[PDB]
Amino acid sequence: LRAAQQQWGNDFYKRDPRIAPLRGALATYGLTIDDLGVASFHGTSTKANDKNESATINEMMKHLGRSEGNPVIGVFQKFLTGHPKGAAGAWMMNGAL
Amino acid sequence: VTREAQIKDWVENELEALKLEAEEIPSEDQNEFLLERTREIHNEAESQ
Amino acid sequence: AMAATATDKIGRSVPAPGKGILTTAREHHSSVKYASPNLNMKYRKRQL
Amino acid sequence: NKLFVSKEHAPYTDELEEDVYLDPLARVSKDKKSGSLTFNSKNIQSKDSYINA
Repeated sequence: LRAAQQQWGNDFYKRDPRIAPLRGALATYGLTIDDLGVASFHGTSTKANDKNESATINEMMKHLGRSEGNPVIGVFQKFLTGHPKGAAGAWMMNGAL
Repeated sequence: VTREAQIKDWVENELEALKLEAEEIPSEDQNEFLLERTREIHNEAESQ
Repeated sequence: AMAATATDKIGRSVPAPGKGILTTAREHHSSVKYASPNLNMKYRKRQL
Repeated sequence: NKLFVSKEHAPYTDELEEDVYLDPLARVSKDKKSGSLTFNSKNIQSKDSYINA
């Protein structure tokens, strides 16, 4: 049974080209790409990164068919703390919770 | 090989479930809807 | 619900970021005219 | 002394760079002109290979 679950409940988008990994990541709770509320940016504050990090977030919402006029909300944790070269994604996953 | 029997007859129960669905809901814009669902069944059969 | 690291290719030039993660959205929109049943839960629940 | 031949340009070109990234059935192919293995815009999210896989 716990194998029939992951066929139809958890890993039902693994063997499917037309369900992006991030779309099916949410589609397993009845969420849609539109319910991706926030995007805690790396936001390192370098001139190349924020230009690029913001760029790439756009297409993966542009491609997944996010509703026009429903943007994700940029949270830039690093303004307070700085860049803990390695600890970063664990401060911003820490805050994201 | 026992489960393969469960999976074999499963699609013959699924592809027939398209015929009660696929020639009544859409128009003759069909071989694009069929090739959409008959592939998905074939793929839902493989990963099964 | 998802975590995935991504890179272009061989370790080539460190200090510049790139497309890498965009691949977490790789999906195929070649034929979207028909509905994909697997995205519904009322359909995945029946199979289970 | 040519075992290691460093790539110079990726299999995709910048205009196809993100088009490859999540059309997930994008297969590289041979280029009759260059002879190398590069991505064509003719088979990126081409709906013939995009579902039958």
